[PDB]
Amino acid sequence: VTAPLPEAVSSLSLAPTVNALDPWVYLNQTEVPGGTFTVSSATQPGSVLLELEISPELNLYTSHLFRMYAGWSGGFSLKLLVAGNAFSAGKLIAAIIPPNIEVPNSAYLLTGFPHEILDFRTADSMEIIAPDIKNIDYHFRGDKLGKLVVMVYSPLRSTSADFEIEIKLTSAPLPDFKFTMLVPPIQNNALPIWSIPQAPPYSMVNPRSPLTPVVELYINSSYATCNHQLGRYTIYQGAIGNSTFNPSGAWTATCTAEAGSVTGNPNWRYALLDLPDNPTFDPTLPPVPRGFCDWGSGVKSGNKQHLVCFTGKKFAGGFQDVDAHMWDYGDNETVGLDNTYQRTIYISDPSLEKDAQYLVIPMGVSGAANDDTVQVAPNCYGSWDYAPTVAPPLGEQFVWFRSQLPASKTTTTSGVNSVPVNVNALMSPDLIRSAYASGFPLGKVALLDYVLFGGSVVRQFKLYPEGYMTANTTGSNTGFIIPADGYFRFNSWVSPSFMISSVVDLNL
Amino acid sequence: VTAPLPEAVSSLSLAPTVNALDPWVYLNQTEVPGGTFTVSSATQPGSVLLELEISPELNLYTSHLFRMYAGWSGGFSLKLLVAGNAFSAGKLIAAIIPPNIEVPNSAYLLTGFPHEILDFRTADSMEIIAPDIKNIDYHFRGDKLGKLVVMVYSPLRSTSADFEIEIKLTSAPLPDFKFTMLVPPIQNNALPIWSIPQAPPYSMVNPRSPLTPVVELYINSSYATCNHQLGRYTIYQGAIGNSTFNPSGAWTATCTAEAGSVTGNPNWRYALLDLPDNPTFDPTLPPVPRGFCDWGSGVKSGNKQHLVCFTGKKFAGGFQDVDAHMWDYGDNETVGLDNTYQRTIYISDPSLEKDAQYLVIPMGVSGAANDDTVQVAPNCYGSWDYAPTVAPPLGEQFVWFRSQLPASKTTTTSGVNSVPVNVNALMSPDLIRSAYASGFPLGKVALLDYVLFGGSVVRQFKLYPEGYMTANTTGSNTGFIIPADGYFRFNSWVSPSFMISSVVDLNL
Amino acid sequence: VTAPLPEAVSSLSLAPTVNALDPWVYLNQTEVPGGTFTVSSATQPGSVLLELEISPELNLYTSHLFRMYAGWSGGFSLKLLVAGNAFSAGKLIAAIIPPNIEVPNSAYLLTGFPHEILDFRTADSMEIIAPDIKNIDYHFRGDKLGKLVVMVYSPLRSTSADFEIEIKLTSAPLPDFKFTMLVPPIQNNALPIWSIPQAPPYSMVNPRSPLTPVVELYINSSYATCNHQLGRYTIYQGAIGNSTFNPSGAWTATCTAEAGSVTGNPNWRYALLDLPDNPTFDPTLPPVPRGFCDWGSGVKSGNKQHLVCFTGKKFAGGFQDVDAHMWDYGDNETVGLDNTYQRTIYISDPSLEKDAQYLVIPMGVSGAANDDTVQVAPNCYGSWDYAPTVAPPLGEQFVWFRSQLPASKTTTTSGVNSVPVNVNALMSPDLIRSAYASGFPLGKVALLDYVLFGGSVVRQFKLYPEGYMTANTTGSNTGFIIPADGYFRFNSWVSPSFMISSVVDLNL
Amino acid sequence: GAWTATCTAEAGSVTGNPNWRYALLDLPDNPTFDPTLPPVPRGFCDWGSGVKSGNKQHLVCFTGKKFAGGFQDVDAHMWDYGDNETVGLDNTYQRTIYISDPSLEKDAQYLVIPMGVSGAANDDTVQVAPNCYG
Amino acid sequence: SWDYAPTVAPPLGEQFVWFRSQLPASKTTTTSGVNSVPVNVNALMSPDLIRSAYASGFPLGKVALLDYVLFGGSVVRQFKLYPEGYMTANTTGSNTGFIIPADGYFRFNSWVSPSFMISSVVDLNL
Repeated sequence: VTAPLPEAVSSLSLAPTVNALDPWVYLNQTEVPGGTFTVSSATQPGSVLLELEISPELNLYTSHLFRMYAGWSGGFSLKLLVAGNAFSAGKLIAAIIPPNIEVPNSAYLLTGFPHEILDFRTADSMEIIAPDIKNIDYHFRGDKLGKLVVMVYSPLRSTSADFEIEIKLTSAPLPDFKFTMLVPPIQNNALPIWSIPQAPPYSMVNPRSPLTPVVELYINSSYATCNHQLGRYTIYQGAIGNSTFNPSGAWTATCTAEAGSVTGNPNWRYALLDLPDNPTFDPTLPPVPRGFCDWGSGVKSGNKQHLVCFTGKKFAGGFQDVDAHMWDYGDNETVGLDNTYQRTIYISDPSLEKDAQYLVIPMGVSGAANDDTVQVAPNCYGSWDYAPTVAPPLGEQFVWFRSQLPASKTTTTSGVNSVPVNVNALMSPDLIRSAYASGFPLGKVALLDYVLFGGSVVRQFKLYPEGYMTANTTGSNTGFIIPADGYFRFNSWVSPSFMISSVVDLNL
Repeated sequence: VTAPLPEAVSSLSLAPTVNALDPWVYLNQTEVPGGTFTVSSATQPGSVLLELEISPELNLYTSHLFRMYAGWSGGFSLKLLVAGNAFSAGKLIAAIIPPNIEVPNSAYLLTGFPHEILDFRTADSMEIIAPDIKNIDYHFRGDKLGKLVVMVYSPLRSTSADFEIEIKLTSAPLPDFKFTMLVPPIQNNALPIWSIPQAPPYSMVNPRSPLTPVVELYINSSYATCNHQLGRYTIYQGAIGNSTFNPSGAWTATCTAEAGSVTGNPNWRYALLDLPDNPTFDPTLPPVPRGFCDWGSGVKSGNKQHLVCFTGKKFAGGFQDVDAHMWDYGDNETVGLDNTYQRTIYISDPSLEKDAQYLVIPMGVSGAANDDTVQVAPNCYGSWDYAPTVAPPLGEQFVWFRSQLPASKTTTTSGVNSVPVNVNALMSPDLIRSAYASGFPLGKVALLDYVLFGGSVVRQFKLYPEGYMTANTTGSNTGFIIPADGYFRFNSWVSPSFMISSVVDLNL
Repeated sequence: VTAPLPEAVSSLSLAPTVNALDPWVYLNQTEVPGGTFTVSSATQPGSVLLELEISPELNLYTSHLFRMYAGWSGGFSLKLLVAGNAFSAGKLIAAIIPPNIEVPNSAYLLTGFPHEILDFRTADSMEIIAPDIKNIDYHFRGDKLGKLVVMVYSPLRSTSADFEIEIKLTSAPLPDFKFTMLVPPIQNNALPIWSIPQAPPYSMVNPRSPLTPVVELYINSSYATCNHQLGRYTIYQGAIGNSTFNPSGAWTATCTAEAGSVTGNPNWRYALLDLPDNPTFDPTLPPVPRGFCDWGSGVKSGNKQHLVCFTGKKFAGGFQDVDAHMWDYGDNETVGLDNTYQRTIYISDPSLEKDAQYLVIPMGVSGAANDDTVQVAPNCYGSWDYAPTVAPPLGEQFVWFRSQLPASKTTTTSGVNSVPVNVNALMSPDLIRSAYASGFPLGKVALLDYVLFGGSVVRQFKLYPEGYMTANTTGSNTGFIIPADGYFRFNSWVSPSFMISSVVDLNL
Repeated sequence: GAWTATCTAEAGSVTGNPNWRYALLDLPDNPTFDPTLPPVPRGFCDWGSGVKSGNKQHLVCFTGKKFAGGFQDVDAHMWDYGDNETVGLDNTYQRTIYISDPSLEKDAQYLVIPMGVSGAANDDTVQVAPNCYG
Repeated sequence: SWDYAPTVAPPLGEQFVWFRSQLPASKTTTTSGVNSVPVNVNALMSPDLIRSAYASGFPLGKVALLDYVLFGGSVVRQFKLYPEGYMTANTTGSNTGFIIPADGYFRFNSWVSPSFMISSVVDLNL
């Protein structure tokens, strides 16, 4: 047992009611909800592996109990479960950072705090006292709290074949831990256990193609980034970018004429998408109708690939002569309009008269368009809140929701022709629903089991709070097949640096 | 003494661990989940108003604790809160029913049980001790339990004021209540408090029209019934009928045309809808693709109204010449094929040659069809489990998610012309998705607050577990309007016969 | 026990000085400032009727003491006085919300908090102990405090008597209440009791007509809204819009004429109003001189009605040939210039040569203009902070300070001829000047008694902090008359939704 | 590093001065031209040229046109903020400026390096920066 | 609605073991016949061995691990018998048409979970 910083029992003379815990909760060491992380030979020294707020969320039982209490006090006893080996050597630093103190980014500064050196040879079953640092009698909710920071002090080197050390924190509240002021169990602390509803992926809507069911989970080695503005959801503020919770209802939009015809291609006539949610033309608001298509065609393209939509003239209570026209974003001559997620679009049709309002229902792509072209969304500019570009941690690849858009063949001069194309989305809104219904632990990542074939095959994915799933993969593959008939099972909360033990073999 | 049956304190000698409670849980009283019901002169004599099992679910705090524990023992102290005035001439009897004893339907017989009788005019809570009647040391989950039964001892005869009397129950565990065998806090029982994610109704998909957003909550006195196969979601057995959790992804279907036509005219070529999920054509399985359109046309109505869909020849990799055509169910003469939710349809075009697949995207309703025709779905007759026809309780009306279908006007003779029409959905899957994560208490109905204009106007609905919401109405209306920009708030769990205090006046 | 949450007595070990109270302050009970609200069947379900922070402001005596002291500690004992009769079928719940806990909108959730439930029919005060929930030794000013929240546990369902139920709170400090650190008795918090100087309304200046005395308090059902820039004074941010505390001194303005006229006729020479307080012409700053006239003329109304002002050539040291001329805002055709509160005006005379300053003294209204036209002020569109358009709560009507403008008749052709008209002011600065010295409690509305004929007739108004007074009215009237020779008396602080008992019958 | 800026040329000139061709400064940090963001490039010249003094004083900048991979025909030209007359945007720190030369053609990109004052400007008039609005 | 035998499949990684019999053909030389063709018939499970299992019964819920002894000891094949009435074996390869002699006899080894992996894996590739 080592205590870097002494525990001060906080009397609790000012507490209205001192609510004692079940005495058996003190005697049972329970895995920390989120205190699971992996050290590998590729882990850079001085990298933070675990940031834990010293709070009732360090223990499963206390995390569940905290939803009924307005206050708390007392520290925790932490036990290291280090699945080490006989061949690896390395150091870990576990520092106690008092509240209102910023966490440093280097081990040199981190050794200034009260800390303990953890050597993988003898770190197993070592007890860490997590003190409750406060100048007040008991904590309320939302107060600043001390941190537990675990950093790589010496990189994990092995005298033999490389092994990844898996470390799990196990906790038990110290006997001085107490709760105060019973309140209804609807408090804001995230549930220690997240119960994902039993629902297969193929029953979820594809945000970037609502009309087409998702028939596959897709992994590509070449999709190192995602810049989509559709199918972007977060635990904190829900739908972000241009995403919506009803992709099908927000798929159709309308545009108005401009009296312009594109410099170079007379048949291409511009259009200005109307913004019912942005009628004041606010630059800080999305310059695109909510949930509108964000498919990509390319840069300085148009003679070889476009987007295909159903276009009609609204006359009265409906639309006139809806036919598959051929459209694209912006102009084709300037950066900032071409390949830009903004208001201006052009539709290839000779008859687009003054100030008329035209229905737009994107349906596919034409010409030399490819899966890679539609994968990359058009860029976003301006001060409006758009979804940032995201990338998976090295060694992990995004898991996509893949759909099969059918082509549209025309045998006449009316309408255009489309090419079959696959469209991928980061996340369906259906999975995130219960996720932000229950919430995520601060800074933690949901580890999900994708149960397949009734349990014989189980894939493990990391669901980040930013709204994407990554999978630990080996080798390279331009496309990986994963059945969409399985379902997601919640495994545990892990740090974002955690490495999934089960690795998908891409080169199969 | 307010304890008709004394508490039998269990020694808990067989309990592996005796887990004490927070001592303040005993001292404070809490509302009983699902302990709300109403009485009036219209209450049927001999009816049981409330059957409550004596369990940790009686109290919010004990219910939250019980998820952590395998076993429990001890009784509860209950208080009856009767909201009546000096005109409420009647008597209420609350009785404790031991396990394995049938509940009689006479208060005169209930007097034989340990009971208390309270007047509706009393403004003071009536306290009743609910002992834990058991022949075992402590309870596990799924045991026979004693029941609290509340009946009308003396009927309400005062006709001057026929107002509903809301009655609440409020409970606290007895000092001998204990828990045993700390376990992970995950359970199948419904959470006492359900939290809707505050998603506005217009952000919810319309199951019967995925492409069009919900713009309205709809009240119609004339409907009074619903026989739909889309938008039918139950809390217990999930989506029922032909409903889908991804209505947009299952909206499109495919059919095969055979050499034939309706006997009336040859233009209506017979098409046979294919069943990807029912390839064996089993009668016990649905005869239509999952999530396919269930709009109604009428009886023998093919000569004056139809449905309009986007259809095209299934070429290689896509579809050929997708244009708006005219279609309906079965044929126009025989029953049940006309107005029947089954596999055979006809497409109003001569181009269907034979044995060829054709896309079907229902988007139409044309001719003399109106809201009433599309409201009544085609009938079901097969041995498959179709969604039953449901009706609201007397004095209550369905509230519908309403969407506006734009017309498909055509000047050229290539396509068909449709008529604007409104389509109603019994329930959106987005609302029920939150309910699945929480679940409903058995035999209980969620009372929901629908707040509008920042809380200035609050509409109250009852969300039945069968998958519909209802509200009290006065008078009759042909399309009462409720804005869809509010958000749903959970009020409490109420009995299915609960009469909502707030009334929607339809004569405005 | 009437103490759901026990008092935690602070040792006050950290207090530099512990200052005892008058022992008789504990023993006597006093009305809570701002602890008055009403309920009825029209109360929206889930609404919070009163949020009271547990502070020395709960009691008049302790509030007066607290101005002398830097710190305080200890709780309060509160009594609920419900003014209901035997027909009031309902339940009220008062709950203690610990600091940093959000307030739920369900009584069923409120039962989880330390609470008490009382019936509306009880004629006895319900006592609730309000503990001082704190994790610190004692409170300073500006700390998070526990809150008393009162909600409707059971809605009022008895429709026979739909009378408002006034509910009062009365408090006394608990015996452990203490003060610390004697300080000079000057504070920014509002005084619990406001004393109007009894100045009669006719002694108050009319902001929209300084030269004419207020002769009437005006009720008009048809107005129901107010968009004015004069007479707009708020308790918090002082005078808003273009209002001034010295309306007479800011009434006159100056304009510069340019070579131009309205396209219709050349007699309406354009004049550009100068901005002494906005010489940089900043859009975020007002486009009119402070306190300038905001009477309305209409839309395109220049051909039939105008405004009349005293104007003259600005000579050296004074003004040349000051005579009554005709003027209006903007021009007569475009929007927004006509009926727009902005900088450009026209003067109906040919004598304006160019680039010359001219006095402007609005005193007119001529042509077909009436009370209704002058009531509706010109609109505002700029980025400057204009006074928002306010409306009274439903069932309540504005009361206006009314003045009579005498006509300016001319027999000679030198001057213009006006029409008598009445002008209303939302609020006189004289009344609000007293309120500034005292201030309003946050989220509270001053209920004022307007006594007439030596106290025989008392009219009750609600002075909102936004700067208007309202009264309950039955029926509709086109100019109900209230004498202006009374004086205002402060009754109490009430919630903004408080329903005044005394009703002004407009159908007389 | 921020002293140099580029402007976009548009048709039209200040009334009465056909050679005072209108120019529109580029905003690399404000591509959508949000009013919350500055309507000028960071660190651009804020020298004063008088209230309405285009007739008697101006600002001097080196002006060229970016032919390809650089600017060509860079020479000292005559420029000022706003367009005279309207106080809303003249003597103001807004986006729009004018450059006093006829050869300017639209819509080309032009280099601007403010380097001096020409007509009658003294220390006092350059001391007072143009007003800022918004 | 009648209670027909549900369609069953072996858990992934192991295949069914069938009782195979050779059905002879019925040739005809006159016009009174139909001239049948040789064919093999496979059945999931013989009734009598399940009957033998009825007397003892299966522990709930476990599957029986059976040793199939060939010609006095080695080689001993190892199968799993499920209570639903089918018998499986871990396999490597495809070998559509693998043959195991029917001269052996079954010998009970132990009770195992349905998800148990048989240590003895038969190599399909001949």
